[PDB]
This record gives sequence, structure tokens and C-alpha cells, in this order.
Amino acid sequence: MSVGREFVRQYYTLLNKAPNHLHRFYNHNSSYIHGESKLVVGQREIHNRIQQLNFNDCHAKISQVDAQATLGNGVVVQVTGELSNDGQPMRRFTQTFVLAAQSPKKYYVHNDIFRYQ
Amino acid sequence: MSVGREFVRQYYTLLNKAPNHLHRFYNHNSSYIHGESKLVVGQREIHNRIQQLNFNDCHAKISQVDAQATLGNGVVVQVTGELSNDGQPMRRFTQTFVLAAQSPKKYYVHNDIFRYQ
Repeated sequence: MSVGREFVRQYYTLLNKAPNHLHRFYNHNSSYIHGESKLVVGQREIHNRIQQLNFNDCHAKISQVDAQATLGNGVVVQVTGELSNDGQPMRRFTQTFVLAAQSPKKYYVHNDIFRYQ
Repeated sequence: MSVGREFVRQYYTLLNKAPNHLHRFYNHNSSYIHGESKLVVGQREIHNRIQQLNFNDCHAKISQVDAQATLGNGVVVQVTGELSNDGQPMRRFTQTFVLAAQSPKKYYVHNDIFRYQ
């Protein structure tokens, strides 16, 4: 759906504006992978991973977005683009999202896999 | 789970050996996106979609694989690597898979998003 395309904009807006509040997109059973670190589950710990990742003025140039309906009436999103942290050069990245439709139009990030290329 | 890593090997082995049989990984409710075309749904539609893509001696060099348990006891997989069709230069690609457990260790590809960089 178009929901995925809207969420990505929200995700990186919040990644840029306030990284320490990005964890509120997740719930107690959310899986998280960033870079190549170990898998992380829960609203906590994910908050701690992002914390030690230390995002500061993180700009994102989104190149490609594709969203599909998936299991449990969820939405699977693939995001391709470039990321910059602390003014460092833009690295090509790839992110896979699984959005869990926690009732009406209230979603939670069930899966987050971020990977630099 | 490690199941994802196994499937990626199977998917690209079969993409190399018998592309016209790759559709047997999907079913009546599978979603397929390759390149930048429209969303394709259904094993029969995925079949002739691959058919017109014409994979001939397709080599794949996988860089990174990450799998996570997802909604409805599924597995979300992100594959990063390089693809080559008909001896053309290796293009960087990115793929998102959602594997749906039929009942035992028998999986169907519920989601397939392929995208070049």
C-alpha cells in the first residue's frame, strides 16, 4: 500500500529530528538489525542499540521504496537510498521493514533490517 | 532463522539452473516485484513475468543475508549481492523475501521484491 511510502518519510524525519524517540515505532516483540550487529528484540534494547549508534544530524536521501501486503495483514517495505551521520559522506544503504497493522491505521515496526552496502 | 540463508541458496541455484521452474516457490497469493514493474500477484502471473524477463545463465554473487522471524510465523529475509544475466556486467541488487511456513519445514515465498541499485 501507500502506507509504507508514508512511513519511510516518518521514519527518517524522526531519525533526523529526534533519534532518541525513534524506538517508539516499535513494540515488545520487534526484531532489529543494524549494520551487522547481533539481532535485537523488544521496545527496550532497540532503544539502547539506537542510543549507542548515536545518530546526530542524520540526513537521508531515499532512492527507492517498494511496499507490499504481507502475512497477518502487514506491510513489507524495502527502502533503498543513502544515509549520512555527523556530516560524513552518504553511504548507500538498504532497509527492510515489516509493519504490523496493530488494529486500525495504527502500525508498529515488527521487523527492521538496516544494512550498508 | 537459518532457514532463510538456505532458501537464498536454493532460489539462486534454481534461478541459474532452471528459471522457468522458479515459480514453484510461490503460490496463489504471492506478491512479486522485479526491477520497477507493476506489482504481480499469483503463481501463474509470476510465472510468465519471469518468462518475459528471460533469465539465461544467470550468475549471482551474494554479499549479505539477514533473516528474521516475522508475522504469522514467517521469515523476513534481506539479500544483498550482484546479479548477472546473459554474461552482462554484475549489477548490485537488493532483495526482500517473506517466507510463509505452510505447515512443516515447507515454505512458500509470500513476498518477493527485487530491485537494482
